[PDB]
Amino acid sequence: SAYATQGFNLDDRGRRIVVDPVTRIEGHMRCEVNVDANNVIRNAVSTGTMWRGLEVILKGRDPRDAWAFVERICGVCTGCHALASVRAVENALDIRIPKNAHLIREIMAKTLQVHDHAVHFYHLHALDWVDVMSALKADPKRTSELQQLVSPAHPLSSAGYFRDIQNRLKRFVESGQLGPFMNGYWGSKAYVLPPEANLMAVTHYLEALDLQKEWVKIHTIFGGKNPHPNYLVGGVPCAINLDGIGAASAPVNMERLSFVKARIDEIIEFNKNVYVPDVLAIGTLYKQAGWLYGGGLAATNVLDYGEYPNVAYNKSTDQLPGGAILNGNWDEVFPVDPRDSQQVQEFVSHSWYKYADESVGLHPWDGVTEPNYVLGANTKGTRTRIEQIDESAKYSWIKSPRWRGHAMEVGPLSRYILAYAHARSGNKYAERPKEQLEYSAQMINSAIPKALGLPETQYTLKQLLPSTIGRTLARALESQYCGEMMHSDWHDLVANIRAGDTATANVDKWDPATWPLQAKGVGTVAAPRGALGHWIRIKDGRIENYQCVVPTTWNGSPRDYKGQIGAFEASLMNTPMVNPEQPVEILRTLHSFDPCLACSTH
Amino acid sequence: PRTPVLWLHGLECTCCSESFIRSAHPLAKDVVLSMISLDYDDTLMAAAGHQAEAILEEIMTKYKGNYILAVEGNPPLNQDGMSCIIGGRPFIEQLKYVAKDAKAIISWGSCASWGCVQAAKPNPTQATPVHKVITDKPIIKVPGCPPIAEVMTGVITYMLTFDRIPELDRQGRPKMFYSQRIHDKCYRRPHFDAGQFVEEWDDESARKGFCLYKMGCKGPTTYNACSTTRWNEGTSFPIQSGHGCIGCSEDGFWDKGSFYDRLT
Ligand code: SF4
Ligand code: F3S
Ligand SMILES: [Cl-]
Ligand SMILES: [Mg+2]
Repeated sequence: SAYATQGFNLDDRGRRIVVDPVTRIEGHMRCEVNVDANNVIRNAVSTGTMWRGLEVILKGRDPRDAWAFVERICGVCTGCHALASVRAVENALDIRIPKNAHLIREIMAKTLQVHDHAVHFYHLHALDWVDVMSALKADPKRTSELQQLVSPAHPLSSAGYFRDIQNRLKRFVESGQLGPFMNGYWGSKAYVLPPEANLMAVTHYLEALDLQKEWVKIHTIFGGKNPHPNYLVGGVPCAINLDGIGAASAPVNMERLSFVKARIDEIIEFNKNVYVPDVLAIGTLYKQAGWLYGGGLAATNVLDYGEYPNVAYNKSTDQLPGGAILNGNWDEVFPVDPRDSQQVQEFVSHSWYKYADESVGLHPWDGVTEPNYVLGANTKGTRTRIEQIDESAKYSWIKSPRWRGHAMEVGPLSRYILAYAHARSGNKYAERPKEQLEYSAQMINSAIPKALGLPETQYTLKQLLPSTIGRTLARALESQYCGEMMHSDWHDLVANIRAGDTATANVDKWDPATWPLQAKGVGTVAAPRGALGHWIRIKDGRIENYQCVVPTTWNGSPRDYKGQIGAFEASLMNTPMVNPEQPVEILRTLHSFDPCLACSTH
Repeated sequence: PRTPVLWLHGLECTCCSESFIRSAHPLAKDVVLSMISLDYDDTLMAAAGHQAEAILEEIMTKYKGNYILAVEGNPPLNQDGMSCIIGGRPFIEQLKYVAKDAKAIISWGSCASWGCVQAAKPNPTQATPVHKVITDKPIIKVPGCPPIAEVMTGVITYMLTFDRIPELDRQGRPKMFYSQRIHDKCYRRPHFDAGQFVEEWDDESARKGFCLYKMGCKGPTTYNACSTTRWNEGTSFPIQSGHGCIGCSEDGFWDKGSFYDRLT
């Protein structure tokens, strides 16, 4: 029955709608909602529909091997788990890595951010905003004009170019084999873009598909392959020899570093000329249509661990500074400590796991992962044929992380809200995100409307950011910021090498005979989807416990012991649907979190 | 008319799908627009829920015995199969259903081929490779975690050009890509032959690109195209970038001891 939590009035008495599978995500998710008499969502249920049990598999294994196992939690956010793992082991064993290894890890991390973000937006998210059939109606000349207004610097802008793209799309559709566009929701009134905007976006979808494979060659240089580049406890395996004897056979030489810089420069151009401008334009047009739904928990509670210190090992210099905000008070950021047993905790009250006591949340050093697949008495269907899931009981493979018992949103949006709050409090390391946000607000409120002959609006960042539009915007801005940062990292790397420091690995504690017999460690990462942590316990040279709390675990979590809802469920609340059995709005908002379900469950 | 592909996903990390889109020759864009009809694929498809599931029925009916079933990931047998749920039912039920009328089945990656990470000890979900569940259909194994992009598109291209399955080895892998061990053509082979080895990370030997055998390289027992075709349009491969092969295309590579323990 109906209950109130976190200012949301949940009501499960309306029409039940099931979306299974949720597509254009990584992995497997089921979503159920109830809508009221006016087609407004009044209840939402997030069900992670996969589990593999990496935490169980890791037990007894060598901590030096762990990164490779947990890297395979996910091939989309590929490498971020490997980074968390090596950090966790290095923390447990007091291993200080060389400067070059730190910088190479940072470059790899920022490369993932850009690749993951841009591919998400174009290949997973765009079809929630862009009607590909409408693109067929566009005028090539007016599309060219729009392109020139949206991003003057982008060279692919001629009428003939758009006409050629449009013609290929026509032939494809006219074949009667629509492939990825088959059975789509085209023509729904939920789509608001003009044909020219649709054609411009579809064109960029194809452009991004061709370009994304170039960006990852940065991973390939430093880590051998993408997906799943190699990492190393104690540093990086990609030994440096710039031009010395054997340099041609070395993992990193000067020619290979120059190659990396070329890829970085291309990324800078793509973010500034294609990705950010498209999101600003699409965001402006949906703002103009009044589609500001999907704020959920972003309006109150956001969290990130903080990442990318200007000065290595000095957290006060984080360039994406973290912490926790509660109750929408952007004037106070609480510090977040992944070591504090009273802070990050996971409940399983509504998850398919068991604890000795499920009324409490476990900090991950004390985490437990024992499967318990069982359905509530109010389930419609059977154990192997679920028709309507019972959210009053256990309903997901995703655990329920909370911070000091609070339900939080994580991700690029959370990081951008935190960065804004820090910058306002006088944190200079967060100046770039603040600048990006204020520029974006001006573009969305004023500059783009004026350019398109639309009325100007006066949304504050406080009003604009906590929305599905805002969440999508933050991801694009973060991509741009990450490209800028690794551009700087590259210079720092080459400078350090040229100064005579070529070291890439600390091997002092490679041999297990040098380890403490018992140890615990934590590694955190600002992963593309938010706050990632790995918590390890080592005993007698083996993994005693290994617990992962992953960004989509936070966002996609089911209800906790107190019945509080997580970010996905909150974001869907109070959203009108044009047609309850076409999940356009559900997909648009869920996709704005960039759900990675393999990550969420591991 | 382009050959339909129904691309299912079981328990997986989605690395194979990501590798597929890295292909430069041919471009994944050209594969999708001009070579196959990718009619179902959770990663990219516009339709969700009932609309997505309806596609399966439609394509199976109209293209009976003419679509390719591609499988990424694998089915779990524990938890009543509900450690992987699609449309409220066990993934294994979807897999069996779509398999029945497939012209051919491609097992993408080590997950579908052998089990990969989720099947490593103690395999809490009883994740099981495709060929152990579907036993009456021709299956091509394309192992690796993930396989090389050009290997994936190379298999598709062969199948579409010739309307035949490529020549397979005894393990069901295409010989055109998996006939050689990494060690056969590895550019560090002259160092191996001269007993020139890395002994500790970032030692002088590592900076000279010496052989990684003593650091655990499993190249000598691993069949893949990594040394020759290499990765991401021939940019590098694990060994060139300084880490030994971990044996990721071989059955049960996770449980063959530490990646850093040398072959005996
Ligand atoms: S690095 Fe590995 S594959 Fe290459 S020669 Fe040495 S042992 Fe063989
Ligand atoms: S780890 Fe895998 S990617 Fe190739 S080099 Fe070895 S088979
Ligand atoms: Cl395997
Ligand atoms: Mg976990």
